[PDB]
Amino acid sequence: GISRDSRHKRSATGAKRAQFRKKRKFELGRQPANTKIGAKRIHSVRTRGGNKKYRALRIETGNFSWASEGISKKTRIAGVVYHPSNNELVRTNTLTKAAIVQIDATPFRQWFEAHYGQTLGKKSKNAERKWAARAASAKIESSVESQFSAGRLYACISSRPGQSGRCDGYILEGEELAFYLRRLTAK
Amino acid sequence: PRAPRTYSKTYSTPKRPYESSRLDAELKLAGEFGLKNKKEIYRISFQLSKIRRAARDLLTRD
Amino acid sequence: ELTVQSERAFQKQPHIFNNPKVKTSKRTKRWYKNAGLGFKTPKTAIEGSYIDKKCPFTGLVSIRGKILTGTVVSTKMHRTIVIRRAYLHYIPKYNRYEKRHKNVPVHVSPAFRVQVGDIVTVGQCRPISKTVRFNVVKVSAA
Amino acid sequence: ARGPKKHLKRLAAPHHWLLDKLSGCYAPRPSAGPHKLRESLPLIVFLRNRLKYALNGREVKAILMQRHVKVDGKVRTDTTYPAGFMDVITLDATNENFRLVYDVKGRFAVHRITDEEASYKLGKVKKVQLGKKGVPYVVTHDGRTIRYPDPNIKVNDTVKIDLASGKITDFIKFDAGKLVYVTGGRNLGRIGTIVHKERHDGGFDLVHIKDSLDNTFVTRLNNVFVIGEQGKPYISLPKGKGIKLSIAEERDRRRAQQ
RNA sequence: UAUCUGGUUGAUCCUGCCAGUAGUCAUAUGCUUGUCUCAAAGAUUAAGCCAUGCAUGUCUAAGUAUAAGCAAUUUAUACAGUGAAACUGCGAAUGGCUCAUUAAAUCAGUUAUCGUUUAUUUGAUAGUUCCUUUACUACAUGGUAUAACUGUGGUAAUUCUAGAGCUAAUACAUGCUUAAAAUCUCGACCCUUUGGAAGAGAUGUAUUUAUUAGAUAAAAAAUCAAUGUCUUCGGACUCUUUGAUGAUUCAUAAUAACUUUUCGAAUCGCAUGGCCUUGUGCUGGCGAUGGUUCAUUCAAAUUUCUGCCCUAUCAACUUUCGAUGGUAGGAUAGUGGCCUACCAUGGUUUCAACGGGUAACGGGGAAUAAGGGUUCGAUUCCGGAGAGGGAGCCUGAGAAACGGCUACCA
RNA sequence: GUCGGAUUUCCAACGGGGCCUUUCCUUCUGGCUAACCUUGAGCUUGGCGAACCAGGACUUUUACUUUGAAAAAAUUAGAGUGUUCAAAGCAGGCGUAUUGCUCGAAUAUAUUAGCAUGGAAUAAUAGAAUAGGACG
RNA sequence: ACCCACUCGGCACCUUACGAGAAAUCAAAGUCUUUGGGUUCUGGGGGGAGUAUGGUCGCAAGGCUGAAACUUAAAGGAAUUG
RNA sequence: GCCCGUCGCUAGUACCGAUUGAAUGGCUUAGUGAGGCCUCAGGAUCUGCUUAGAGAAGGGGGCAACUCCAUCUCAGAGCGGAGAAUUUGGACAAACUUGGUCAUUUAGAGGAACUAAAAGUCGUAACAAGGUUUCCGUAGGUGAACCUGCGGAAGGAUCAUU
RNA sequence: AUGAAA
Repeated sequence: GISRDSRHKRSATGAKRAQFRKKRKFELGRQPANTKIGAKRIHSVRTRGGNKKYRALRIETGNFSWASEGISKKTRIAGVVYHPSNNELVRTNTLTKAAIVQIDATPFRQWFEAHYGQTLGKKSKNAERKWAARAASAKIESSVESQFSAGRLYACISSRPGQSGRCDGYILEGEELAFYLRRLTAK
Repeated sequence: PRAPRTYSKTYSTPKRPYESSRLDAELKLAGEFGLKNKKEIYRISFQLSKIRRAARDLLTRD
Repeated sequence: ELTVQSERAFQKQPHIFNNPKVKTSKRTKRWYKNAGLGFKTPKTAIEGSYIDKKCPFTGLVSIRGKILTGTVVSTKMHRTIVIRRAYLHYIPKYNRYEKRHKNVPVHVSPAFRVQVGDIVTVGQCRPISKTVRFNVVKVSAA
Repeated sequence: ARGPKKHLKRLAAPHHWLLDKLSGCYAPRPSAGPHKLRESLPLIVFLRNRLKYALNGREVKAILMQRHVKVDGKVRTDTTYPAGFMDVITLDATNENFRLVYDVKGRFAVHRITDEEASYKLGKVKKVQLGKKGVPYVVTHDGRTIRYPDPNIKVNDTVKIDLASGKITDFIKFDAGKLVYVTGGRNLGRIGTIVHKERHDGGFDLVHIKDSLDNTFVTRLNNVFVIGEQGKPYISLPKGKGIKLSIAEERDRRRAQQ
């Protein structure tokens, strides 16, 4: 199996270490996950000490956070559009950490309507008081407003699905939002 | 596995073998004190040598 | 050191959510930590726009264990240097010494700007790389 | 070697059990417990090579299984259980109570005592933490884990416990001028009344300590064990009371007590 | 016990070697050998090959027994005594043998895990599991085999197994049953507009992500976006609370969700005790087993500083296709070129790198000595490696297992 | 001044701690306020922070050397012990031998390297000179 | 240009022997068992052998580095008397 | 007296050497590449649910056709669970073939040395001024020690010509 | 010019 030690590498001076041991189980590795989209399949693998490890594959839906509001909703995943590590992962549409993908934006949309009562894109006493109190905060910025107009919203995967069985992430906002749309539009 | 039994002799042969004075002295000792073995004589000399090294390296100190 | 976001990824401090909605004084936030053992977090590290998560002060790489002092001899690498530990190994038989050196490499933050000859002390942190384990905390030359 | 050790030879077993280098090439391995491997006295070597209440390990296991024996107010029917420091053992037969404490010669002593002095013990806190559900708690030097204690109890303190429950009778803080006991090093068994300490921030807090013959020394803060206040010990103490006289003075002592 | 002696000369003084002498847990051999005690013993060459026979199996009062096994319950109609075989649960990864590999590698002293796993023990620790949550559902408790066994048997042989008929569980797959408060949402309704609102769903534990708190060198002033506590609506404004660490995005708490759904006892032995609303009603002990988390303990894996024999008839080594670093990701139980994508060209060297040799495992130590030292250390103890050479992997907490499998080579 | 043990003023030496002689030998907040100028009649009410401590702070570098913590046993040296002596081993010894009593199983060594440590000779070691120099 | 006296650096000399060495001898070949001012290069009985091999330089002759197997009890230094 | 070399006999040790020499072990380019493991499919087989219409028994009801539900039966339909053989792609990579390279030994016609060995032949080079003073380096010559040329030294046979 | 071995 894939080793994880440095007894198989060269030393720092430029010296091939000798063959000293046989490979172990506490220096092993295993194959990548190559997690894809659609028809969720999760094989599990036994680890050191029981301690299960949900090897994600083919994951259709995942969790996504909006951090200024602290909320976290479930959504599908259109596909990855940018990955700093590899354009190969970009092409083959493989989810990993730090990965820039697009999501529906519709549960956030309808939740936004129910929570502030303020339109996007383009009655009862209690709900009216609620929206009137939460007003002066439906003024987020232009790029997210455009993305809610489009119905395809930029998120970053920040989980480790090959270690967790979870594509979890967060909507982009402000600074890194501008940075990543700059990287996409860079031509 | 059994912790090994210490063994150590209780005699020591002469450095220089054939000195007629030494040989006659230890023969004198064996034939007057009723001994069989220069081994035994060396043994007694070894005890004396042990205590003499101890005495020296103790009385060296203040 | 022209651009903090030089790399394709977005380098930042994890979990330090600078909220874009509120516009309060000091528009962007920065985590840090006192390393301990009587060291100082420099004002350049406080005011810095850089990230360098492998730094002991602003980053997340705890110093613990041995501490050493040496003079720098290489600077030609990216956020990494090599020092020289000139010392004298004793030989009992001849009852006298001999010069020896061990060129340990260490990691260096952007909080210090170091040219060759700058004497430096470090701290044992976790394995930064195949070659590196230590990280610098004070410099003692010009 | 591919897993936990299970056997233990003699000459890797510690010194202070005083196990003989003859009589079979294997030693009793302390099964896991509230104390370490080396600073622990198994009940097998206890009954078989301190009291001679039995002669063979079969007999000692017979005793432990028929339950004439009980530690900390519980039977503890294992032949190789760790009887560690400060600990209590109770024998219905003879109505005796032995205590496992140290002696100044660096050995596990045999402290004959009564039932209430068994019913309480002492335990140094090893650390303090906050458990789940916002429950502050502490943990001692004998694997005992205790909940909702006093905030005055901080690290290096000692607690005195009921032994019918895990609750507290009282506690003793760490500060300058308290009676102590040493556990680790050449000073094994000393009793030496803290005079001051020193930090060396980064590891190895050290403490300056002296016994009542004016004789001073320095010890590590994880090797010490505080037993109370000056004068009165909170328990009864073994022969010597931690003095470590010279070899010649002890020679004269026994030759006067021939 | 800081010792010398014989030998080049016709003789003498020297350098200089030879030989002598003493020792060795240093072996072999010869010749001889009466006794007591203690005891090394196929290491050196061949880690060369092995016939045969043993070396790990295992149960209590207490996981499963209709043995068509054996005594007898007669205190027991279901057994309730003992008990092969078999299912189950543990262990077989310790021990034992050798020293082949290996020259910054093992190892020795000395550090760290604020960078991780940890069965077993030991101390604490699961009022919150009815999911159109009102009939959707037994909780004095639910379903399915399958072994053993019965018999049919098939191969020359195998700890070979098929076919058919049963039956068990701490085996599998499932599964409800106990408080009180406290905030969010809705939100009936009054409608008030200072705005008041009945009633309903959530909250245990665990995983994953995001956020906040997790603290505190020193004292006063000007207002309000809208008074916020209660009002003399002149404003008195106090009250405030957070542990440890050398030091943390620590321990820990709370918001918002995720889970194909983790754990929250359908287990077992003794003794049988009390309340009467006189019901197999309600309550009750001493235990064993298992179980989520935390801590402990036996460990484990990486890791800081220093140290190794001979070689320059080895002076440059490493980097194609990882060598040195950085960023991101995968993998890991975890850091980290451990591996991949992109980028910078580095890293080691006469203070002997790199390559070669070694009748080289390292050490605690052994022989031997005034001092300095030299030689040896396979070998009882500590840590490593291996099971004929290599590679791979299941079960498991723990193996790259070999008295376990798979292939190739001999 | 005990009948060869131990004491005082001890003259002197021997090494140690402190003050001054141009000799700051880091000081700001503090509580101890300390040594308290604080004194009540001869034992009273109020001095300058390290002598205890948390910190802000400059802490220019080593080599050296002292002391300490720590270095698994066995081995080595070495205490006691009649295994019949001895090699050994860690046992044994004493009773009214019926209840039993009881000292032991010491101590030493532990290289280099690592941690703390008092010192400041020795050996190097940078300092403020077309003063970006310190107290301010 | 000579003479006298002094001086520093040289090539050396005559005599002693406090000192050294095995001795011849030596102003260092002294200040070394009363063993240490700093550093470099070389030797470890005689031969085999400055051979064989491997690099390296040279047109060549040859040079620099440079062993082993094997053999032997002496070879060698300085002096004394013949 | 002592001694040198060639030549001759006996025995040994090592070197050069045709043989694209031979072996042993390690590293390894290239090619083939088992075997498991991971992932894309595969689907025998077994098995739970939902209906699903009828050949027609049984009883309950117009008691006569007819009607209600269970029933031995079989398609047919989906809703699923487990699921071996086989299989794509990947990484780990044994083993074999071919080269290269590094070390450790080894065969060999013959050639040229060295050493040892009681009495072999040819001369007499050296030690005295050794009978041409010896030796050092270099070159040529010749059976052999050796001679000669050019320079150098005293270890010379001279420490010496006012 | 040479002069056998102990």
